[PDB]
Amino acid sequence: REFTIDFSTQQSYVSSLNSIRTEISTPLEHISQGTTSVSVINHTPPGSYFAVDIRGLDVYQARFDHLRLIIEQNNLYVAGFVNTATNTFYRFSDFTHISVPGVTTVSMTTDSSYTTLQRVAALERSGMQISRHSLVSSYLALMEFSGNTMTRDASRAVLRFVTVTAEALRFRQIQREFRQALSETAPVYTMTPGDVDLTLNWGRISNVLPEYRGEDGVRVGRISFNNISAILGTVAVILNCHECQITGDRPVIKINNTLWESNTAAAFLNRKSQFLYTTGK
Amino acid sequence: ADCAKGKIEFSKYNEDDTFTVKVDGKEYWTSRWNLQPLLQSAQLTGMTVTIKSSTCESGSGFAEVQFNND
Amino acid sequence: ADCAKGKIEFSKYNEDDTFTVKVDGKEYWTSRWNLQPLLQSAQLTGMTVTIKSSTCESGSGFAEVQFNND
Amino acid sequence: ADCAKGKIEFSKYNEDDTFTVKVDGKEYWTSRWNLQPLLQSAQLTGMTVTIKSSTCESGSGFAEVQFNND
Amino acid sequence: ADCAKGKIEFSKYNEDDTFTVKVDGKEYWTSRWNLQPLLQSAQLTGMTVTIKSSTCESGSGFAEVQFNND
Amino acid sequence: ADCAKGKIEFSKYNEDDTFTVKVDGKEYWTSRWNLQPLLQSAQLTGMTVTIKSSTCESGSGFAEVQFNND
Ligand code: NA
Ligand code: NA
Ligand code: NA
Ligand code: NA
Ligand code: NA
Repeated sequence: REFTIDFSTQQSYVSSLNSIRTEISTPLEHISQGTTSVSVINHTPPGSYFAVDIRGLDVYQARFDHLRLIIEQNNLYVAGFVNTATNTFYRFSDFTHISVPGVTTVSMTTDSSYTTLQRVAALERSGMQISRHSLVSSYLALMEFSGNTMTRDASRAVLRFVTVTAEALRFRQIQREFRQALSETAPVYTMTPGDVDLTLNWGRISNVLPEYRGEDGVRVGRISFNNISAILGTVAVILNCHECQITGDRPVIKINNTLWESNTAAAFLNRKSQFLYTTGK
Repeated sequence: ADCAKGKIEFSKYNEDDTFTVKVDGKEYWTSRWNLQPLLQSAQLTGMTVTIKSSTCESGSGFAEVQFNND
Repeated sequence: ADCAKGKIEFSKYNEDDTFTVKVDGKEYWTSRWNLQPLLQSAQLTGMTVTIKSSTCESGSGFAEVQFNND
Repeated sequence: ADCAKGKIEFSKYNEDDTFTVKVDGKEYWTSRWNLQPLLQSAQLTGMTVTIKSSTCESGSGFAEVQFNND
Repeated sequence: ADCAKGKIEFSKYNEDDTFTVKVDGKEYWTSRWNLQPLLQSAQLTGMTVTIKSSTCESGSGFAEVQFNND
Repeated sequence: ADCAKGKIEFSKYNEDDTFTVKVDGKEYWTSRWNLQPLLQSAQLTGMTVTIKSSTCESGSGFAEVQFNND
């Protein structure tokens, strides 16, 4: 499947993300209001991907329209990008299982991880700015990119695009914060530590939310949701956990009417007597 | 003997550094410090604990306890 | 006496290795190291704690505390 | 030898301060104090552990255990 | 003085037996072992910690820290 | 040197009381007692840890480790 993510306006952008979500995921029965929900990605074979045509970087203009992201559908990772003018798919090294028919595939030495991209980009996501202008710059960098090894600028472009596409698809919080940059005032979106943390906890969040049954709160590692609007305002799409599991097999523990990721509670309840701990050096 | 089996109703760190837990309506205390986090963790996670001891009268000491997620 | 009952509003490790918790608007500190992680776990999980001491003036010490779940 | 690999079915703090876990239907005890909370947290989250010991019969002791991500 | 306030960005135990945490873009360390589990638990649960010291210089030691859930 | 940076694939309490983690396909042990619960908490929560040591071959010891939130 191919979808467009149109950055022309906040409306076009959110519309685009919502359309993608509806097609690739199904709302959780217990975390759904109207047509805004936390949805679980529908099962698809590994290797299944959907293409995202980037549009609207120059509001409503058919300009800067040769970039397509290839997104692995089951986990929403950006497997690579396609320059549709040259018909070339630059694929990350960890996505050799993704095959795009009809294009020249350039298998890269660079893997898709943020650890790598941030390193090559010499750009940390925490504090990373994204604006319409830097997405255009990002687009130009990707279109100028050629090679089997990502460059700094191409990595910066991918960090920005993954954030506003795949991460926004996962997190309504990021969709909300980033979309402000698309307004006529063209402010700058600055990725926050909290935004980064969400992205880093997506699998954990994914394993927990399906168990939610209206508890007074949800705690997953550093992430806390105090009510359903916090959940809905933050998370839009989660992995189908039916990277969901880190260790163990118990998704959650309800403690004082708060649904905790069990691993989180286990991680602060595994301390022995403090006096013995500190003195036993 | 199995003094009590159930969820911990409350726990309490005492001034003499022992630790009390109320299980199935009876209070027991233990002077074993490492049982403090073990018992508090059981209480927080809703584990069923089985307090075991030579004697089992409420307000009695114990140093054997089984923990079950259920 | 029951000095304060409620959720831990903040906890604080002090330079003298004591540990302070604020419960129901009052601060109490304890020099019992064992209580540090137990109070933090209680704070993290929203346990209702009851600070017990013969002196309940905010700022005073305690070494007895009950932990209750909802 | 790797005696038992699986989730902890129950854990038990013993009167002699050793700590027992039941894994793959067999009980094993350890006197390693540090393993108590580590085994209990593994237990609470369903973490697979591998009990390693010289003897694998239920009732054997162990001083080595691997916490797996299975 | 409140030196830094924020979630813990990373923590690190150093060969010289100091435990560093990075809070609000600044690194501070403590050699109080009591604070290691407290700080790491704060880190993994996303508590807001307030590093307090008379010494707020970057890379300095601290032994006072407030923990808040947020 | 940064020997390995990644999630803990397994941890193991060793017979000599040291504690081993497998990170990036290599095993590292530490005799630092403070690190045991911390490393297990990192494993439980999938924290990326960075093992730093003067030798990086599997089987090397370490006494320095960073706990990150990725
Ligand atoms: Na739409
Ligand atoms: Na759907
Ligand atoms: Na879990
Ligand atoms: Na007794
Ligand atoms: Na007092």
